[PDB]
Formats: sequence, structure tokens, C-alpha cells
Amino acid sequence: DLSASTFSPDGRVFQVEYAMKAVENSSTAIGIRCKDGVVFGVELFNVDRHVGMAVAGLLADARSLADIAREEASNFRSNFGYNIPLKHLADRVAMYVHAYTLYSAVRPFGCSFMLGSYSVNDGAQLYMIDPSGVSYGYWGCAIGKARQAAKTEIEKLQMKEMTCRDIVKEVAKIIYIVHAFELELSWVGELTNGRHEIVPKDIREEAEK
Amino acid sequence: DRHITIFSPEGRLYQVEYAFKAINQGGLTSVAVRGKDCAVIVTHLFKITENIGCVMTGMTADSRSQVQRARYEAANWKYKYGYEIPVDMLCKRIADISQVYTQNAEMRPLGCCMILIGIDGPQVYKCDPAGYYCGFKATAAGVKQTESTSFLEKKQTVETAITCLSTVLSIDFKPSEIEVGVVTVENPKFRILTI
Amino acid sequence: YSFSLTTFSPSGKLVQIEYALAAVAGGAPSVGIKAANGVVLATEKKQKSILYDERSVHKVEPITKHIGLVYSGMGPDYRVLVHRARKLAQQYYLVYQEPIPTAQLVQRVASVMQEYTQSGGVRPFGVSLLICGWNEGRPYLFQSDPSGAYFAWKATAMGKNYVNGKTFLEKRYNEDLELEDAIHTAILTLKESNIEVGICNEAGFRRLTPTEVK
Amino acid sequence: YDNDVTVWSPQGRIHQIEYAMEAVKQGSATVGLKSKTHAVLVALKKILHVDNHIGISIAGLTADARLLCNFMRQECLDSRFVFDRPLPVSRLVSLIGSKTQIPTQRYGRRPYGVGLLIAGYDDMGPHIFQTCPSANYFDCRAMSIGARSQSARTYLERHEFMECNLNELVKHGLRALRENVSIGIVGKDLEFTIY
Amino acid sequence: NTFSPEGRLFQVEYAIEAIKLGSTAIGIQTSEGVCLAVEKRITSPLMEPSSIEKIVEIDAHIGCAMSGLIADAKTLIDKARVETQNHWFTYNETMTVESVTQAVSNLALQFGSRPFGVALLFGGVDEKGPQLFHMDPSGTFVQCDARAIGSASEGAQSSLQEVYHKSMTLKEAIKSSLIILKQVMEEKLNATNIELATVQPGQNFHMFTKEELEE
Amino acid sequence: SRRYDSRTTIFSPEGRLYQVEYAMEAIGHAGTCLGILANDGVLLAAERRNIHKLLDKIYKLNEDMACSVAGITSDANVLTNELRLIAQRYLLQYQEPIPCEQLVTALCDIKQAYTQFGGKRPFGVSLLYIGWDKHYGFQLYQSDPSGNYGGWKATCIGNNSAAAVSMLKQDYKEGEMTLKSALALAIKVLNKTMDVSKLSAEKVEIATLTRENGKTVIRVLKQKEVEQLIKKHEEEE
Amino acid sequence: TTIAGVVYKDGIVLGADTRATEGMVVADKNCSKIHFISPNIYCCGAGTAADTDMTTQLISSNLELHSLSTGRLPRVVTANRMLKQMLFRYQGYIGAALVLGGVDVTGPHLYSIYPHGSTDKLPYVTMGSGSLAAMAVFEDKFRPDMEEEEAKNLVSEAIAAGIFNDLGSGSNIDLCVISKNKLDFLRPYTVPYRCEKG
Amino acid sequence: TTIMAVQFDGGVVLGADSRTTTGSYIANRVTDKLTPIHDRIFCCRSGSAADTQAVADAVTYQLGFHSIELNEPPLVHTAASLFKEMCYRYREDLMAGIIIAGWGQVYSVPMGGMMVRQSFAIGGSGSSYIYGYVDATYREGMTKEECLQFTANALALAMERDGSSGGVIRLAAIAESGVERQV
Amino acid sequence: NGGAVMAMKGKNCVAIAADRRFGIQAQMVTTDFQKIFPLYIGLAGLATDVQTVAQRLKFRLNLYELKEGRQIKPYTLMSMVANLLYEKRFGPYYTEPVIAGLDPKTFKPFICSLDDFVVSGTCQMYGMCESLWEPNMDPDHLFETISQAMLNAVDRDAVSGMGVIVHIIEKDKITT
Amino acid sequence: PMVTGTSVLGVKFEGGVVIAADMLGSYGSLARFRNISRIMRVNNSTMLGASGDYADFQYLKQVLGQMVIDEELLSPRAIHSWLTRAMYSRRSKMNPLWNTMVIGGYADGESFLGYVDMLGVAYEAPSLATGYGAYLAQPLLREVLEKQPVLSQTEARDLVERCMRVSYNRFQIATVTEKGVEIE
Repeated sequence: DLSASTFSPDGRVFQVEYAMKAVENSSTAIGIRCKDGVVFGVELFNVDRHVGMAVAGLLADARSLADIAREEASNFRSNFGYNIPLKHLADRVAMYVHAYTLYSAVRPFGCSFMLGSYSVNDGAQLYMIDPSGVSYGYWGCAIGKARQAAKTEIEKLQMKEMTCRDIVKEVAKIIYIVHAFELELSWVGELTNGRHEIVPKDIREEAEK
Repeated sequence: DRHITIFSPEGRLYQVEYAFKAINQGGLTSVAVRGKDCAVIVTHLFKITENIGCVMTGMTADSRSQVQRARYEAANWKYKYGYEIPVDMLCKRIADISQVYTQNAEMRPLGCCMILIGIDGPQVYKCDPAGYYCGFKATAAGVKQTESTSFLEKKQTVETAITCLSTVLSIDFKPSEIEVGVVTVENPKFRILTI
Repeated sequence: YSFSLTTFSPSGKLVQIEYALAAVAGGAPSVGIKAANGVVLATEKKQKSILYDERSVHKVEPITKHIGLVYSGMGPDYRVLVHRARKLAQQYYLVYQEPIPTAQLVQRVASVMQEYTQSGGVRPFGVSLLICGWNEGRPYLFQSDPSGAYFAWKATAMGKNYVNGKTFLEKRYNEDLELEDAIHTAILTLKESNIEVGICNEAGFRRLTPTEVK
Repeated sequence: YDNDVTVWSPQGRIHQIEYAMEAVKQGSATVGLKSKTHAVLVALKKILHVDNHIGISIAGLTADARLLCNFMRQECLDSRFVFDRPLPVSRLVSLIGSKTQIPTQRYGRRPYGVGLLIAGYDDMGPHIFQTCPSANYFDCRAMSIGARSQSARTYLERHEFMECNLNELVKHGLRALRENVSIGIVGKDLEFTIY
Repeated sequence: NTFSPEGRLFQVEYAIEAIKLGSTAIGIQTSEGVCLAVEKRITSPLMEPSSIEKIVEIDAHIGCAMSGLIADAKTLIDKARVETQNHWFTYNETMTVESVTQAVSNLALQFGSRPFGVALLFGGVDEKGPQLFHMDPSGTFVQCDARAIGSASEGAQSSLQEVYHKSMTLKEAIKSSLIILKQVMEEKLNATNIELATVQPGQNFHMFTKEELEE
Repeated sequence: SRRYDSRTTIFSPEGRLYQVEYAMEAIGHAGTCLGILANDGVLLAAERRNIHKLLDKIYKLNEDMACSVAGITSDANVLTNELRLIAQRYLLQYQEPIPCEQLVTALCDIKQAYTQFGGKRPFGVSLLYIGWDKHYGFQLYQSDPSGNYGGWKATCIGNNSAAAVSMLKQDYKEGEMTLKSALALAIKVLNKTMDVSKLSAEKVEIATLTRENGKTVIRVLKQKEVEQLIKKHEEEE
Repeated sequence: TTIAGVVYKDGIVLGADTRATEGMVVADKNCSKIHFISPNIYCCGAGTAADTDMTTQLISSNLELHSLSTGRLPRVVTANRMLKQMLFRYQGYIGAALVLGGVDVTGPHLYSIYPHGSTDKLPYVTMGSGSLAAMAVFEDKFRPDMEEEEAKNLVSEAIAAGIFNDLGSGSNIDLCVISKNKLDFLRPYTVPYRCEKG
Repeated sequence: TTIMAVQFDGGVVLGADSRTTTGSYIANRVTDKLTPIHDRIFCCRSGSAADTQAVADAVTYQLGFHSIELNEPPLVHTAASLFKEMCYRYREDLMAGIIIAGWGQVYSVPMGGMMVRQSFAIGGSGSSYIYGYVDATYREGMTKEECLQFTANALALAMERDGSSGGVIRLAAIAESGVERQV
Repeated sequence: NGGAVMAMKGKNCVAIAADRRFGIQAQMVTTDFQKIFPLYIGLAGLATDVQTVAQRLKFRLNLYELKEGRQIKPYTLMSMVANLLYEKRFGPYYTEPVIAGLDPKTFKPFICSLDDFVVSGTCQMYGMCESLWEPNMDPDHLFETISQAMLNAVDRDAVSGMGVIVHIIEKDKITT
Repeated sequence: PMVTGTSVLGVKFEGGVVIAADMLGSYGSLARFRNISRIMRVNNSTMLGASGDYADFQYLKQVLGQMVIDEELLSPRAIHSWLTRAMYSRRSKMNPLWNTMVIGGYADGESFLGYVDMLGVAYEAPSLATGYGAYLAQPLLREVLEKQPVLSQTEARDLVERCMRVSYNRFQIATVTEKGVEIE
């Protein structure tokens, strides 16, 4: 109820939810799976060269999960050779996120973060990881403060055939409507060749414009 | 008291039943039917081994830990013995480690019912966060689990399961809502049916 | 944790163990009789939903060539306790090379159940179990309980309504009785309070064969 | 009741981290500004030589400041030895976030309640980095920590400091501090030194 | 472990309260020499008048007075001696008082089990000449000129405030402790009611004989 | 986490540990037992916990030493196990049978460690040691359920230890006992402690430790002899 | 030290000789080598008798624990796989080698298992000091399609080839049939002045 | 020994002989050295059989545990990378000349342990005799049928000189939708 | 070093015998050195191992003999030392134990050795006794055959001899 | 040491660093791998070639790629510096690497060409040639240096193109260029 190992009678551990509330406070990140690529935007971490991450929830803790994800990508590249697939990366990092929930001593994470990756076989993949260790694929994700409030405009978008090229502006646009706003945007799509990278500054300035 | 796994004055673990109530509040309603020749499961489908699958039911996060543990043990079986772990042996072992959560007050029961299906003929094992496992003939676990069990007791296999979920959750489904997994005598390969 | 959840009450009672004895009070009835051909152990199990299986998890699990167990209490706890009991028996066989004396396996397993009444972060085992064995010239019928106290018996009962089951066992039976005849008192003491049964004799430990249970 | 480090507030966040912020306030003020020529620590006597071109200014409890600092020195030598170059400042600050991280995530382990201003000379042009009692750290044009910093911050919206060089910076750093002066200067011409 | 809602730790502030039931101790620094001084802290008469001790050597150049929890002090003291000799073994120079005090501060709040209650007064005449580092149990060392540690010490602090002198002479600085210790003490100070130890710029640290103390 | 821990090593503001006091009281629930030294041997009577019909405490620490276990059964077995180990390790390297006084100090060190540290429950079981160490001849020791031990000429432990031991205060004359007087006093006090006027053979069992012809032997009495002592009791009444 | 096995139609006739030598002296003219791992499966041993006996006891306790647990009599391949690992891990410190034979519903399997851990099922296998001499006879004479009783006439002569020709191996042949039909142990099987008191 | 791996078309065609001699005395002529470590990826081995039993199976363990999670047939170079790891970490307590193929992608592992992608390879102490026959035949423009006769005839010439190899020539054909293992 | 260990089983009486000497190199140390430790056991080989195994075995055996007043079976004792010595297969103690003595209450002899009669030790014995063994001897005879085999094998042998001890185990009497 | 390639050369061109190496990975007298490319391309420019047991090259190729890949998402001199740490650490356990590698990288108008010996000896040198050219190629490198104290784009280029003719002729000619990272 206040200690993580204990269950409240009804059917949940309230500690995990209190840790969940932390990301319900912090401002909206919004990634968008797209015909190619996932434009992360957050009004970014190079998890790997392959993989980008957009954190939400308290930043302190978020960096440790970023570093663990960098470690996870590297161990996979060494042991297996080939660049890690996101469908496995999400599940691994999410597993590590999950372990905390299970034992009294370590606290649940505050963060929730959408890692994404464009890759040839998979195509774009945009997985968000909750502090419970529940990861799902998305077509769009937006988490934070304006949580459903952003979701109504990414619902308004219909990426399935929107190009990444519209979306690099649209993420910033959704950010502006739910939102002064410091803007950040990322492109991971095949033009960027799966190199996780910040939007080129002229388009980013145009996007805020 | 009701916080650290210890016995109540009624000789009853509180945290364990809280975990059962957590399974019910996972909001999913799994059912499996053991036909003679096939072993339908329906709901979170998993492939613990190429010949074995199971559906966890409860807390979503919690499912994945025991999925990975099931794959760990299932793989380690073949590593030390060299044949598919029987469904009974796998359910037994996962139950044996779920008891560790209960014996130890440090760590907590993972609330996920584990309906294994696979041919050792076809098997439909249940596992609880209690550490109790038993072979049923037509299990169900979840929210409307009791309302389904009656309809199971009253009782083509795929039909039994699908009409059971339809009648019992009292809803007409879309195919995406009902994920279905079959393990036919000729197909010991765990396979999602794909109605 | 590192701190035991067993601590004395003001007059010196192990509260958690007493509550473990309450957990023994639950569970389906068990019964066991030393007759003179061989012991029998038997237990109520139920269809419950009518979708169950009866050969899946017997409460009657052989441990060693001629020992067996029957539990009352929580079923989950039994599955692991049996594992350690088998561990002690096989370990004993590779060191000593004779199937371990009934009295000794009961003692060693009792020590396992005692460890948690002194060991950190763990509760005591809820399961109480008859441990019936036959070596040399004697059938052995034992009762281990949650505190790790154990007693050999001539006849004994466990689970729900053991309180009356033991009463029947001391008046409806005494001395000796040919093994099915001492099963007579089993089937009729169990009746006071589906069913699994297993017998010992000297014919390798045995589950009373299902056609003949009928 | 959130008197443990692990515990999260139903209301919100871990309270020990928030109480660690207030631990900063009993320590004396320190001001960090910079120009392209030299980084400027000014501390109301606390400045330390972390590295030949990096220096921290403590605020809050001294104990955690020394513990973090004893680590800082060894970490500066790590990059200087393994790769044969000066440690870039930003990486060392990233290590501060990693070492401060462990208490917040764990039990029985209190947070590093020192707030630090890690000024350094850097190859991207000098940088200063406040590190809060949580892992989180901030790149910033100018910053102040310790007692009564809010008056010192107020002075800086109107402030010129990226243009005017080290003498005039410090002349104004003293003016900011008025809102017993140790001074810590590093720049492209000169190694970190405690004026 | 718990940072109070008012910032600062609990056990430390309680350890600071433990000092108040510790002996008064002046830590005079003359620029000639060091003059650590401490009330005998004897109360019982058949308790020995020459076997009770308050101030210990660390090196031949550093003395170390203690206050607060007397038993706890000896752990940090012994470890300080191990540190200084380790410094001698590795670099052949003797360990300066700033680092001798620093090494002990590092160990001060390592409870991840409970904080020490000790206040310490290292006095060591090192190449700089006289140095006198007070050490708080908060893991904070501070260079001093005159700090008096312990229970009636707050009055000894303020008394010191008027009489502290620019420079200072060794013998005159000693007389300051001899007078102030009569004030801070409840009883009339006697040479068996003080244990003084002094280090002249040239000498190695000397526990002061009692006859000299009456004068 | 540790918020649950009730400490169980704590030191109390009344100045007497909690578990130690509770350990003393656990024994009062334990059934009667008594050992009686003589100049030739050492008796140990004990009462079988209930007479219950369909059920078909003293142990062999050595062949020259033996213990009575009073407070509880589950813990007692672990104590006896450790006693047998200490004794047979001492016999392993020193190659002489452990002197009994030592064997008691060893187990009491093990007991004391449970109170002193680790946050684990102490063994609540008072023991007796009957024995004949080489250096002192016959001896009897009692182990409090916290470390202690007291060489005693006669003592009782269990239910009504106080009335029984006090009864032996004046009823055990010093330094006069032939083993015959040990049997007489044993049977007296065990008789007086129970509400049953005399005791049945399913109540007493007596391990007499006797120096058997230059090889000391412990022997539980054979029940026919147990009943001659009881049959003598019926006429002692 | 001539141990052998053959996979005949219904199973495996294991065969063994009753001798163990400490170098050049026979210390045991009635040595038991067809160790019972399990009622279903049996394992002959060769090389150092100590390693073979003890390793077989370890696998026995292991196999009998797994079958005791499932309640289903264990498979041969299982026995072999843990033997493969067990004889690999020491890397030649277990220098005693094993011929395991057993039958599981999957039917007969007979793996010679070299002490570095190679398991190879084959219709005929031999091992021991006598193995070269024995395997030439098993090669020359073994035929697939052999019946049940002729194997008795195929391992007793083959082992006999190791009894006469070799000097490490001798004494009465042991022959132990493995079939689900029946199990057979034939412990001593095939046989090929007074110091006046007072 | 002789391990003779060739690539092409739908998938590798590769082969090995039948003997696993210990010294001059043959132990077995029926040994399958081409044995599976996945449905796609089937290992071939040289060095010793004993070290390769410990390896390969452990790679099967990891690789089949690779496949369940990713739900894709494991990458051949991934398996080969596991062989580089297992061989690399103990090269001194090990001997192994693997030639891992999969589906076709002929990969190799020198005992020292470097995974080096060959396009055709030969392994063993019987292998060397093949060199003059492989190098003068491997040709771009050869159809799938050719490699069967090529590998099967190559090995036999190898075996004639090598007194470690003989037995029956066993060939894998690993390819999309099939593994045609002749002997 | 070493020492010889005669052991022989004719009728319920169970003979065993041993030389009472050990040598530091080729020089005799003592003319009295116990090798047959009381169901008896006679170890020979190194003296260090003779004493080490005797101590370790009596320890493990006494833990059992207190845990059950049930006397040990000879076969289980054989397993006890078998397991005890195989634990060092990386550092094996050099001593050759040959137990000899009755199976409890059935008066049935069980002799065996560990890496009719079982001889072991530094020796001379296996070829000497084998055709002299009679499958039936009264102890009166049994003493005679074992004493001949003992004296003849060992008088010849360089590093053994100089005292003989003979226990012919029987419930009725145990002669020495 | 197991199968070993040799013959790696390096030498600077003003605003570039030619590094050529043949592609043999011989094991014994047999040239088992007449296909190995030993010139890893580390960074947009810098690169290592390796001449020594190839297993060690695989280890350090994947490990040096680990250090660069890490740092990128968090200079040749630095890579050589660490490389000396790696070669040294393995020597300290007496479990060395047998690799001997040249690290040519154009860093800020400077062509660093480190050389890291297997037993951890380390220096920069303008005209490096590892084994079999560490007695043969080396005078041919110097003879040009004895006369002209620096080498131009074309000078070091032709020097290596001939010196490699002075193994088998299948060598790849990697060329750092003001940009960096070429291979021919």
C-alpha cells in the first residue's frame, strides 16, 4: 500500500501507481510511427545509433534507463553481432523496469519513454515503456501531462500514409496546440538511415514557425 | 499482518488471495478446452517453447517475468535432458518458483494465472500465484471465470471456447478481440488459429 | 529479509506456528493406519468443478522406494516440501547405499520444517503430512507437523475433522488388522468427515490400484 | 507517510529528495557565470580542485560534497589516463548523475544532498553545470545555488557576461554575490585556480 | 538517513546534542605553538587521577583532543594514526594536519551503522607552523584559531571572542586556557582537574606535567 | 522492509531482553522433568508428554554424557544435533571424549549468539546434562534458555519446576546418596508434581547414567523395571 | 576389462566380464560392472573402476530422482545427455567410460560414451581393454535383423574374444538383456596344503 | 578429418565424411558430423568431437532460445558469432574447427576462434588434400546441380589420401523449404 | 611406509590380521603401530592417511550411531568409506581400508576392501592365500590359515613384519 | 597464437594517411584465409590495420567498435592510447593478444600514426610498417625519408604501391583523406 511488496486488498500495489503519477506530471513527449520512421518530439537519447528514446517522467531516473538501454544494445551487438531489433529491446528494458515493482527495497521507476527505431525488416517501430514494464507497439504515442489531450490530435493525424516529412512539422504542431514551448524533434526514418538524430535546424526552426 | 506473507489467525495467507483478486482485476477472461485431438486456448498468447504455449492472465507486467522464466526452464530442460519438457513438468516447475514468492516475505506474488496448453495427449494446466497447479479438462481464468466454468461444466472444441466467451462475457466479438491458440495432435507446434 | 517472522507471545508461544496449525485444520481430511500387513494412507479430494483431473497432483507422492507422504494443509507448500524430502532420500542413497530408514527421513524433513521457525524472512510450512514407511520387520506411520515436531503413530488422522477421526481410530481399531481390514477403518473413519489412496505392505510402495479401491 | 527514500508520495514524488533540496539551503551561496575566455566560480566562503580544469562549488552539507568530489577526482584521472586527454566536463557531470542516482532508486540509502556547481573549461567553450540533489543536472548560461540564490538569479535576466572577459565578469560576480569571496577561474589561458 | 523536512539530518543533530554531555575543551592556537586543553572530566575520586586521559598523540607533530562520546573517539583516533603512518610509508613526509583531519572526516558519515558523537581537535605544528583544525561530527573540518569544544564551550567561545589576540605568545596563550577552564568548569580547576598538552614550534608534542599548571 | 522487523535482539527499557523472558515462560508449558545426581551415577526422570494411546526427550549426546530437552521439541532436535557434532568434533581432534562441562559451554555459546545478534528468534528450550566427565566424575548441568549453565546436584525443569526443585531443596540431603536414594527421591518428586498421585509407565522414563563396569553406560530403564519402581510407589503411598 | 553392448531387435544385450585388475594383479575375480542406473536403463563401466562406479551412482541418484518426480520412467537420451555433460565437465579427470543402454517407449538406444564426452549410439559397441579384439568379432558377426536369443550367442563369444586374447580382461561373462518385454540379470553368467592347526 | 562446405542457390550444399577415429583405431563409421543446431543452421565440426559436443549444443540452446523471443529464424552470423564467443573465450581449453552454415551462408571458425565468413571452406586434417580440386573448380556461372557432384566428388578424393576420413559421404542441402540430406 | 592388511572369511568367524610396524623410510620406527581399529576395519598404506581415515570415519560413524542406536550394516560402512575417499579424487589420500566383521544379529560376515579373503597393503598375500583358503573353518583353523598367510607373506616382505595381530570376530569370542 | 595475417603498412600523405595491407590470413605454411580484410575503418577517417593472430583482431575490432560506438552517443591519439591499455592489460595476465596494429588517423591537420606492439610498446611514427616489412619495407620507407624529410600525397602513395610489390598481391589500399576513410 505504501511498501511495494505489499498488495492493497483490492488488487493492485499503490506504490507502482504513485510512481506512475510522476510521468502524469511532466510535459508531453510525442512520438509518431509513420510510413517510415518515428519522429520523436518532446516539448531525446541516442540509445544506440539504431534506436532513439524520448523520456517523460522525472529526468533523473530516466537517464539511468537510457544508459541501461545503451548497455543492452551493446551486449546484443557483441553477442549476436546484428543490430538489436526494437521489438526485443523494448521487452528487455521493460523487463528491467518491471523488476523494481516486485521487491520492496528498490522503488518503481517514475519514467515512461517511447523508444523507436527504423530498421529495414521491421520498418518503423515505436514502442512505449511504462514504469510497470508494460511495453506495447504504437502507431502514435504521446505521454505526459497532456496525455489524452495530445492523443486527440495524433488521432486527428492519419499517419498510415503520411510521410515522415509532414510529421517532422506535425509533431511540433501537436506540441504547440497542447501547449513557452522549447521544442525538440527527432527523425529516425530511412532518410536518416536509422541514425537517431535531431531534426536539421532549419526544418526545426520552420517547425516552430 | 496482511502485508508480509505470514499466516492469519485463520491459517490463511492474505497476500496470496490478494494476488487472486489481482488476477480477477487484470480484466481478461481466458478459457481453454481440451479436445481429444486439439487444445484450444482463447483470450497474451505466448510460445514458451515451440511445442508449448500458455496464456498469462492478470497483471500485464507480471506476465512477462514468468514468461521468461518459463522459457528459461523450458530451454534448460532440453539442455540437461534433451527432449521437450512435458506440459506437466513445466507447470510444476513454474509453480514451484511462484511458491518462492509466498515462502519469502521479501518479495510478492506475481498475479498472473498461467493456462498452459501443449501436447505431452493434450494438456490444459492451470497455475495460481499460490503455487498450486492442476490439470483441468476445460479451464477458465479471469473476470467472468466462474460464469464460464458453469458453461464448461455443462459441456467443435474451438466452438466450445468461442461460444463460451461469447455467451459468458455476453458480447459478440470482433476477431481481433479473441486471440485463439490451437495445438492439434498432428500439430504439436503451438500455433495461433488465426473463425 | 534477514529477520525471522517467528517471535514468542508473552507466555512463550510461537504465534505464526499456531496459525500454521490453523492452516493444517483446513485442507481435505487425511487418514493413515499401521495394520500389520502394511500401512495405508488415504485422502479426500473432490471433483469440485467436474472439469478437474485426479491423477495430476496426488497428495500421495512416493518419496523413496517404500516411503510416501499424504498432506493436509495448503497444497502449494507440499509440492516443494516433497522435493526436499526426495532430495534427502536420494542423497542418503548415494552416501549410505540403502534406502533411508523411515524414522530418519522423517527426522531430517522435520529439521527442514524447523529451520523456518528460526530462519529469517520466511514463514513456517503450513502443510502437515503423514509419512508412512515399512523397513525390516515394522510398518512405520509418522506425522510431521508445521513446527517440525513429528510423532510415530499406530493410527492417526489429519485435515478437517481429525478430531473425531482419531477418536474412531482408537475405538474402531486397535492392535493389528489385516491390511485391507485396517483399510476398513480408513474408509469408515474418512467417512466421518474423488479419493486418493496409497498403501505400503512389502511390495514396493504402492497406490491402491484404482479398480480395487472400488 | 513518506519518510523512506524508496517510498513515493500518493500526492507525488519521493520526499527525501525534496528534503535533500533544503539541505542545500543551509550551505552558503555560490555563483557560477561564464564567458568564452573563462569560467567563473565565485563562492561566499567551498571551491574545490576536481581537475586541472574543472572545479565544483559545494552548497549544502559538506559531507556529501567531499564524497562526490573524492569520486570526481578519480573519474577525471580515468579519462586522462585511459584515453590520454583531459576529461570533457560534460561526461563527468553525467557520472555525477549516475552516482547520485543510486540512493534515490534504493532503500536504506539517503540522497547526496549537496547541490553542486561544476564549472569547467571545455572544448565546446567553457560550461557550468548545476547538479541538483536528484541526478538531474542542467546545462545553463549562468546559475546560482546555496542560500538566497533567488536574488542572485534575479540580477541575471538583465545580464553581457558572454561578451565581457574574466576581469569584468568577476567584478560583476562580486556584485551578484552581494545579492569571504573565494574565486575559481579556469580558461583557455590558465588552469583552474583558487584565487 | 532521513533528511528532516527542515533539511538537515536527524542522527547528526542528535550526535551534536551528544557533544553537550562531553568535556569542555579549549583549542588554543598560538602562532608560536599549539595548546590543546581539556577538563580532566573526572568526577569520581577513587577513579584514577593520572590514568584517565583525554588527549592523544597521532604523530609526533599532531596532538588530538577529543570530546563527546569518549569511547567512540578511539576508533577514529586509531584509524587516524594508521593513516598518518601510511602516509609516511608512501611518501616519507609526515601527513599535514589538513589532510589528517580530512581523512577522518571522510569516515565520519559513512553510515549506509550510526554517526560518531565525537568532536576532535587536531593540533599539529606543520611546515606552515601552527595549525589547529577543529572537527565537527557532521564530517566537517574547519581551520581554526580558537575554538573550544564541548558543553560549557559556548561560553568559552564567547569568552575567547574578546581575548583572542593577533599573533600570540606561547606561554600567554597557555595562560588563557588555564583561566578560561576555571570559568567553564563548575569546580575550582586543579592541575588534577585539567590535562593540558602543548607543542612548541620546535618540540614534539608534550603532555604537560601538573606542577607547571598551578602557575 | 525492515519496518516490520521487531528486532528480537533489542535491549529493553526494563533492562531484560524480551525473548529471554518469553523463553523462560515457554518452558512452563513444557512438561515436568528432573535429574538427580548421586555419588555413583546420575538419574534423569522425564514425563512422556501425554499418555495418548495410539502413539507408540532424553538423547545420547555421547555414551558418557546425555541431555534432557524440556522447552520445545522442534528446536530441541537441532540442539541435540549440534551437541552431538561438538562432542564428536572434540573427540575427533583431541582424541578423548569431550568433558561434559565443555560441551555445555559450547552449546550455550551457540544459544547466546541468537540473543546477541542477527535478529533471529532464540532457542527456548532449557536442557539438563547428565554426564560423567573424566576430570570430575558424575555431574549434571542445566542450561537456561539464554546462556547460563549451573552445575546442579538435583534439579527439575518443566511444569512446576519451582515446587519440584524447592521440594528437593530439603528432600535432597547433601552428599549421602547411593543410587538407591536417587531412585527413591526421583519417584517421590515426579509423583508429587503431577495431579496423578502416582505415575504410570507411559508417564515416566528414566535414563540412569551409571558407570557400567569401567565403561560408562547410559540406559533408559526397561519398562518392567520402570513398573517395579512404580509398583514400589503404590506401597510408598 | 571387456564390456560390450549390442542393439538387437527388441533391445540391447549388454555384456560384461568379471575381472578388475590393479595393474598386473587381479584384485577381484568377481567384479560387478553392469551397474543398475535404473530398472529400465543399465550402464557398464570401464577404465578406472572407481570413477565408473561413483559416476554411475551419481547418475543413478539423478535419473531415479527425475523419474521419481514425473512418475514416468526416464528416457535413454536423457541418461546419455547428462552423461555427455558429466563426462565433459571434468575434462578427462573422469577417465572412466561408460556403455549405457536402455529402452524407453521411443525404443532401444545404446550409446558408447568416451570419457571426454562423446555419446554415439550404434548397433554394436565395445569398450574396455578388450575392445579392439571384441569389436572385430562384433563387426564380423553382427547382423541387423538379429533376433533376441542369438544376441546371447553374440556377446558371450565377443566378450570371450576379449577374455582369451587380452590380459586385462578375463573371467565369467555377465550378460544383461534390456527389453521392455522383460529384464534379465545373469550375474555370474557364462563360464568359458592345509596349514594344519594347533 | 574432412568438412567440405560450399554455398549457393536456394541454400548451401555441404558435406562431411563418416569416421570419428580416435588415433588409428576407428570408433564408428556412421557418425553424422553435419548435425543440426537449428532448423536452418546446422553445424559441421572438426577439432575434437568431445569439445564440439559441449559447444554446438550450447549454441543450439542459446540459438533456439534466440528464436523463440525474436520469432524469426536466427541469423546465421548470429549463431556463428556465438561460436566465435564460445571458442574465443576458451581457445586453450578447447579445440574446434567448426564450419557453420545456415539459411545459404557458409561461415567458419578457426580453433583459435575468429569467425571468418568463407564462401567455401574445408576443415580437418584431411582437408588439405582437397585444395587443388576446389580452387580449380569453384566458378561463377555454375548452376545448383553442379555443387552436388562437386562436393561429393571433392570429399572422396580427400578421403583417398586421408587416413582419418572414409566412411559414407553425407551431404546436407539446407535451403528455403527443405534440407535434403543424402548419404 | 605402508603396512600389510590380511583379511579372511571362512565360517561365521571373520578373520583379519595385520603387521605391527611402520617405517620412516627403510628404518623401523615402532614395533607397535595400530592398524586394525575397532565390525572392524584395518587400514594400511600411509600412516598419515591411516590415522586420518580412522578419525574421519569414526566421527561420521558416531554421528550415525548416536542418531540411531542401530548398529551399522557392513555394506553401508563400505559405502561410507567409499564416498569418504572418493571426495578426494583430485587429492586422494593413500590408504587401503579393508573392513571385516559381522552383519548385525544374523552373524553373517562381510569383508571388503577399497581402493573369501581380501588382502591389501604394501603387499605376497593374494597368491599365497588363495589355494589354501578353505571355505569352512572353525576359528581354531581360521587362526591357523590366516597366521600362516600372514607370517609367510610378511616375513619375506621387507617393509612389514615384526609383530602380528589377529582378530577372529565372533559373537561368542574375539581372539587376539 | 592461431591463424595470423601479416604485412600491414602505414605512412602519411600530407592531408591523408595511406595504409595498405595484403589480405592473407595464413595458418602455418598454408595460407588458409586468402580473403581477410585487416584494415578496420574506425571513424569518419581514422582506422587500424592489424598484423598478428586474427582472433585478437576480431576481439579488438568488436571492442574498439564498442568504445567508439559508446562515446559517439554519449581522435587517433586516444584510440592508440586506449589500445596500449588493452594490449598491456592482456600482457599483465600473460594472456596477451598477438596483434600488432598501426592506427592511422588524420586529426586536425595532423596525421597520427600510432603503432601498438602486442606486448604493449607504443609510439607514434610517420612511416610504420608492421611485421615482414619491419625488416624489409622499413628501409624502403626510410630511404625516401633520408632524402626528403616529409612525404606528399603522391609520394607516400607510390611508396606503398611499390613497397607492397617488394603475402600475395591482393592488398587493399586504405587511404585516410582530408575527409578520411577510403579503401581501394
